[PDB]
This record gives sequence, structure tokens and C-alpha cells, in this order.
Amino acid sequence: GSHMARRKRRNFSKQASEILNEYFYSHLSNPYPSEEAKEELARKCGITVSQVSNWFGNKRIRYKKNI
Repeated sequence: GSHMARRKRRNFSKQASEILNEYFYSHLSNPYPSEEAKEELARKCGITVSQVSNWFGNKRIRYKKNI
């Protein structure tokens, strides 16, 4: 777990490491991100859709599709 607090949390931490990498493995199926998608990750990991959005753009630009 290694949670910073019993309730409510900020960016970074173990949850942050998984919100990011999990998206890399879970958004492969669906190329297009959405507020609902960011919101789901934001809620389970305790991060804000804005920070979540930062990864979403990053994972899509790093993976790339066709060249």
C-alpha cells in the first residue's frame, strides 16, 4: 500500500506510479482519452483529471501509432 494517509491523498506516491503505468497498459485497447477516463483514474488513484490528462497525452505521444 505505502499510502501517505488513511483518507484523501495528493499526486505522486505508489498510487501515482500505477495511475501512469496502468494507463500505458489499459488505454492500448482504446486510443482516444476522455474526461470520464481521466476521472476514473483520478478517483481510484486520488489524482486530479488534470494530472491524469498529463499522462494521457504523454502515453499517446510516446507509444505513437504508425509512421
